[PDB]
Amino acid sequence: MQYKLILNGKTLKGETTTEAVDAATAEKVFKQYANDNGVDGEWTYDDATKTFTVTE
Repeated sequence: MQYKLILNGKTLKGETTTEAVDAATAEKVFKQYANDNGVDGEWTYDDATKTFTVTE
């Protein structure tokens, strides 16, 4: 339920978490957060530790 987002962007680097009951919901939340902060590039997902990595 606790999903982690790794931000590796040119102007924003770090991690942020959300407690979402669904991975697509979690992705949606992270997409909104990253987009709101102007972060894109590439997106990867690992379910082993439930981590979304967004690389810019």
